[PDB]
Amino acid sequence: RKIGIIGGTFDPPHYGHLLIANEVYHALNLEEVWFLPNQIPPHKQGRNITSVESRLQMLELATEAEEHFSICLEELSRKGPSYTYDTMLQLTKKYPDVQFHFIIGGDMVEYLPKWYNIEALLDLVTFVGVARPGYKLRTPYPITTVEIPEFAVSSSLLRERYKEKKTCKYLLPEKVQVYIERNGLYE
Amino acid sequence: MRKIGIIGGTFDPPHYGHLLIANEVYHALNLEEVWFLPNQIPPHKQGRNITSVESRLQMLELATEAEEHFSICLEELSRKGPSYTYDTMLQLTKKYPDVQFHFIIGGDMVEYLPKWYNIEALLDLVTFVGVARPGYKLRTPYPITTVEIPEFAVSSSLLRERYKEKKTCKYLLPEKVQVYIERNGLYES
Repeated sequence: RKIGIIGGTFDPPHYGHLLIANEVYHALNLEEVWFLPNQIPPHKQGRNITSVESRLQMLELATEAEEHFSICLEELSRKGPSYTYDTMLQLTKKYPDVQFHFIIGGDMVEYLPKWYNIEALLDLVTFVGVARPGYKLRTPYPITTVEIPEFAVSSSLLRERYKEKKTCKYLLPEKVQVYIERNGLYE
Repeated sequence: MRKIGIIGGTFDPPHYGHLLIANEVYHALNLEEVWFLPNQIPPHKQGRNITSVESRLQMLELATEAEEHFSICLEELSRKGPSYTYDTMLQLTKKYPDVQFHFIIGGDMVEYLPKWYNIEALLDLVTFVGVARPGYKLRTPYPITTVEIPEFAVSSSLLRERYKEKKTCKYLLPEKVQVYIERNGLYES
């Protein structure tokens, strides 16, 4: 019934993603959270980038130990560039029984008005914003706030670190780390 | 064996913030090892319903046993009365006269530093290390080394508050530490 949705390139997946998923899953009492991998946008595309194959494997190794965490390949499967609205439009139909909670960073709530079909989107899913404790998102949109201790880690940051041969311990699952060294990613 | 880091705290309970900081400062300043220094229970708190020192100690043990370069320094838990950082470092200074201690403190706490007992004298015994978020560096007249570490706002107080209210703490501290907290019923009532 109540399913959370976390989008991203998950290149690579990390503890920040798991923490956010877990906090929201409990704070709002969802039955499960789906990680919705986004395809690497055209302007970032090029060789030397991670294959979809690898990202999905890291994501599975990252969500392996959690039965209430799943991977929703719906956006990555469909043709190419999908506005968030379209993806959610297609999911609502395939699962009319589910009330999706789209999870985003509080930093993003400031740009929702620039999101494609944002108006209609709000009719398809319930937005959940993430904010540091002691803060609430004040916005004209009906958005749900969930306070979560800040963990300044991102896929971008991790790729940069693996390039500088810098330590990434405690930043992401050890399974993902092994996989990264084994296949020499971001090297 | 010159460069040794030190991280003080209640470790009630220890959590990933401790581990991340210890790891980051370790590689950053190329330390020989990092010692976690459990604080002694405040005398005005003796008798309340606070976690036993031994429990804090076993959890810290559980949190650091898979790490070669991490260890526990019991200096402060050797004296029953009130504990002051100056005396502890003075004592450690004598037991290990060849070691160059790097006291690691949070970016926030940097402001309270002038209010530390015998701070002037302590500054001669240790090289302070402030953890800062990338970009925003700390500003103090005191000579302290800066180390940028990705923020992870987790504290023992937070974890204590959460367990009492029976709120989730997943990914905020080691599973072996959580197992121990469960099996022994810490943080309840």
